[PDB]
Amino acid sequence: SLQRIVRVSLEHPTSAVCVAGVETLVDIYGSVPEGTEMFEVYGTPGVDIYISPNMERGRERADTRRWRFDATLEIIVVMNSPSNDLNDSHVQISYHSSHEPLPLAYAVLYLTCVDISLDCDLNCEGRQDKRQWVWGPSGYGGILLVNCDQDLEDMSVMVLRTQGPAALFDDHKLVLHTSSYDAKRAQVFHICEAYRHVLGQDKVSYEVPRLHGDEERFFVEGLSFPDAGFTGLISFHVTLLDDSNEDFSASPIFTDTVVFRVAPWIMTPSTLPPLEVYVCRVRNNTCFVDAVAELARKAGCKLTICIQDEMELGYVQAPHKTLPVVFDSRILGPDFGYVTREPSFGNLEVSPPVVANGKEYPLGRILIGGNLPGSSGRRVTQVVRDFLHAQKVQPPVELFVDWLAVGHVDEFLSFVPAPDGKGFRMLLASPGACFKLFQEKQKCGHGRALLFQGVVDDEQVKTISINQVLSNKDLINYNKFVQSCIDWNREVLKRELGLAECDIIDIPQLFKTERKKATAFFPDLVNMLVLGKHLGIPKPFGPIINGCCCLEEKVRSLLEPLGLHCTFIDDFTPYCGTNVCRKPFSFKWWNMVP
Amino acid sequence: SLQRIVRVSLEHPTSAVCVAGVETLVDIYGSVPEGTEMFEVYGTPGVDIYISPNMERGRERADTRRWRFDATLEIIVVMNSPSNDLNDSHVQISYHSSHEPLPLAYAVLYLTCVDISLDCDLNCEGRQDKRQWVWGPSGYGGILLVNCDQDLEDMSVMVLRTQGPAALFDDHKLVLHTSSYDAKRAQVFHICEAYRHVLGQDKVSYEVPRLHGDEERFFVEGLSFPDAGFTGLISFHVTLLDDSNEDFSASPIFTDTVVFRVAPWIMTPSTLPPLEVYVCRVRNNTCFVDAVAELARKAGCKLTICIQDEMELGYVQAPHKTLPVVFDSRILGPDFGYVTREPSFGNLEVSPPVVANGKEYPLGRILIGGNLPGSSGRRVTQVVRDFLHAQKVQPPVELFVDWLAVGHVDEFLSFVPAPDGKGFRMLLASPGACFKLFQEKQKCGHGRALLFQGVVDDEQVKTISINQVLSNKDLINYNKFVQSCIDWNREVLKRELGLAECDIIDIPQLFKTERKKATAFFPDLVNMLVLGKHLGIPKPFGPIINGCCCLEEKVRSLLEPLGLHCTFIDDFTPYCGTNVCRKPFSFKWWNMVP
Repeated sequence: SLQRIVRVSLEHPTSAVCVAGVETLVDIYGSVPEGTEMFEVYGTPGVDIYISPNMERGRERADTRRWRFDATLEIIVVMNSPSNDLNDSHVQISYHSSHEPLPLAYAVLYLTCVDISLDCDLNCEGRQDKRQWVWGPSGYGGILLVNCDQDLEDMSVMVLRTQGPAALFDDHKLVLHTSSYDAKRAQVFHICEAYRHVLGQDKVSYEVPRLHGDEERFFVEGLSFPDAGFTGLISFHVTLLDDSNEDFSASPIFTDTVVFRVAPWIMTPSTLPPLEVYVCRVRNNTCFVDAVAELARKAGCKLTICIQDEMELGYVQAPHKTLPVVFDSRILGPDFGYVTREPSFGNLEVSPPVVANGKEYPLGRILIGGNLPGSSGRRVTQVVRDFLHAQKVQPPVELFVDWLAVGHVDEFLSFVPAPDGKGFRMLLASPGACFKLFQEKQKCGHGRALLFQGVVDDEQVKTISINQVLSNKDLINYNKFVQSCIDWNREVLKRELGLAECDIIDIPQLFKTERKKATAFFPDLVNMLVLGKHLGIPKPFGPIINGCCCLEEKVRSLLEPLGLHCTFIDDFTPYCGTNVCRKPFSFKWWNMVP
Repeated sequence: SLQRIVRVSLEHPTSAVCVAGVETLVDIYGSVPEGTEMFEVYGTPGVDIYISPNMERGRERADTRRWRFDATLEIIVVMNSPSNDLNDSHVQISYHSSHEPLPLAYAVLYLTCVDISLDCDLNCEGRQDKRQWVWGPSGYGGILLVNCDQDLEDMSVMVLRTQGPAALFDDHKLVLHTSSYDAKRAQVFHICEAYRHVLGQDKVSYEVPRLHGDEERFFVEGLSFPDAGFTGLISFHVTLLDDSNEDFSASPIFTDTVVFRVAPWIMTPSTLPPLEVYVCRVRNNTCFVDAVAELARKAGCKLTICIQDEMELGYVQAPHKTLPVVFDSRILGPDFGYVTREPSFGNLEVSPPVVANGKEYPLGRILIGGNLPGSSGRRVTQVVRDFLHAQKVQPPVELFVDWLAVGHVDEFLSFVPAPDGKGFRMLLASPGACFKLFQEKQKCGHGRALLFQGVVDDEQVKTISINQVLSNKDLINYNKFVQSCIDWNREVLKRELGLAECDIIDIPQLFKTERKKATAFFPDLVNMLVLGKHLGIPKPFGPIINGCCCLEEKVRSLLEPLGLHCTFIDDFTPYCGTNVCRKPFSFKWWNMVP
């Protein structure tokens, strides 16, 4: 870089304000004396004086010798140290002729150095520039955590450094201002019950008292997540204004900016480590809550309370803290946030970190269960997907779920830790894996094995044999249909998540029809609970061969090789929902480069 | 890239639809015969059959020999040519054992190839990819021209290519769909009084009749420019849906997309060639309209009509046509468009093509006359700047105009053609250039020269001499103030427009005070009309030395060297506005890479 032109007169002295480190360039207002041929420049000790050709970029110290007068030359004055008193430094230019021993004329410029800096804390990824927000491993910006759609220890502090003569500000004003747009989505408090609401919704500008010496503290709070019309960027400026020309108008001296970005909302994948599990109270299903308790104690801690698929759990994060957030449509509350968008799929849908089509998704991708084109009803896209695309960090992919009676993505999809490959496996429900399994068992002579023999060990509940299933032509054809439905999604996922067949495990799962749409013929295996290396799998109640549920043995043969532990939980045995909280990524969202 | 999984059965044949060029991959539903060791694949002539390892990327033709059975292998079937009739082609897989001479079992898949393509016209900059919108010299997208905030020859045509058996579409449906968001800002007509409004504001989906044979034409019209909440992108999709499983649900086969971008609004710089000039009728100022007519005939054509600064003139452009557009707050109309944003500076403000801070601005930058921080009033930023930033193509810079009574950017700023350097010069009003000039004339003995001697040659209107001006201390100090005001803007422009001093010309201009704010002491020279190499300059009525307005002679000495022709027009002599239309850039906006 920033430069500034201050113009001096031969007739009388000039008075000016230097901002610490900014280059003031000094020109003359009007003409230079008669017969001028040379000039000298001189300054008090703290004033750095340079010359430069106005074409070339370099600078040279000027106070040491006498220069041939060239209009093309530039005088540049900088002051790095604030002034103690007004006009305690000065610059003198003298013009000279070879004939006349003495200066033709003097031009004197008294200066007052003030240091003004508006600042936050960004990051040291590529420390050192402009006031904008740089994504990436070599970028920088301020972060704002949004709490809601003491009061805030999760607040973002803003500091104004003002060093210089006190009296300077009898005459000069410090404005803190923002945009109307930026004001609607953020608010600032000045420290200065004690914290005073200076910049806010109607409030756009604010004269700074300078009630607290050298530095003036502020606390910023972001009120809105990035929406369809909001990029998540908030700028604040400070401006030094000159209001000494009582007859003239007020004029700007200097401006500084700080740019904040609102932290996006990030979904947690069922491959992240678990922290706490939300289970909704069941007077009826004691044993199931016991089993989930045992699982949690197998992995971590588990809280229970009087739905789960009604809301989603994610997090926001800044360098200082990460904050759990809940997306909805009343709360836990302590150490929690809330996001609500009002205009109902709501279910759990996010992938692990992946690489696809050259692009890289370090935080994974959000899987939105779509609604088939040309359909009267809308299922998930209730243009909150607005909000999810606006997050920018987990680009979503649409999936095909219209064929299910319920229509949840987790009904046929699961992501599980893997010790090799890409570190995870994708589990897909597969009627056809079950078909193959039943045929293999049939050819071994176990065609008479009875599904639902554990369920109907004591309460007769319509058992079926492998043979009866395999020869029910209608059931087989319907399951071929839903297998093809799942195939479509499989190929979509394989594309958008750059997955290979070797990364995918087909889980034997049958289906039947409720109102011409898919439901689970036997408990949906893939509707897992994934807590690190421990799995809460709906016990299938499949055919008992040699006193074992061959379905369970299959799932084990598939998953135990990967170090997983399969605990088959009795979800369907007795005639609310399930959800969990997870620790964030090791990866930091601001290091992504969309 | 796209792939698709079609599953076949040993029990009975399978029927499927191939989209032309898409890879169908063929697997078996359930298990493979007993003792299977080998397999062969075969197809009718138009069916290309390949094998691939599911790990590796290559493909190999498969119909020529007998393969060792490996579950890891992939069968891939493609059909590049549409089918004449249903199921007129097929694929047969046979499984084999070394012991048994004959195929253990067959799996047969009858196919119907249909070619479905949704298409527009993008560009041949880097022809050849994905359906998205690529900026740059090696990019592509569809363009939509917005006419308003026969019916349209400036319409964007959309084509659906459907080749294949007619009967196929008794059973299968073609949906044309868009987003609700995209629907609000665009509408489509199907040809198909004759053109039928199929996709529109409430309309999101549309079954395609196929009333017109192989290809179905559509005409798209963009209704909204890119705003704060609109990026200018509009996507349309076609989807082939299978609705033959009357008992099951409908399922997707294939989807295609075409992406349009709304063309931004581009301001025309006063260095572009002129086309037509808008002059508002003046019963009083005959001679001035005569003079502007003479200027236009010096350069081009000029129309006159019964303000100019009330609106702005720009253009939108697509590969087929460019359309003049007028931004407002009734019209010319034929070959014209209109943009209006409702919630008043309105004046003329745009720079020429420039390079700054590494970034490149091929179409120039928009100069927004800002309002000083913390001021009750808003002058230009009435959050239509929303709209101007949203255009994305001419990033705007804020300037300081609060010191003027009127406050127009053109009051002190002008861009003029230059034959060298950067091809243009920036002209700035400069009290100080005038100061220097008056001093030089004073030292030559012409201190008695009378300003306003032409104006007051016959009507005595308070003439001033050079000497009287120079010694009016108050006037000089005020003009030093406004010179510093202009200095600030000069440095801003020099930064944001990467300009050098050698690119700037200071034009001698004095000022006086109207209600503590700047107005022209003598007619504002820099408030030019720039028509190619011809200039309509307010005649200054400056001091007559040797029967010449020394101000005019100065302006000539500055501008004539650059090939310019200065015609001093009598704007202020007798006791509405001015505007012009310009030919677009040679540069094309879609070749910029913001």
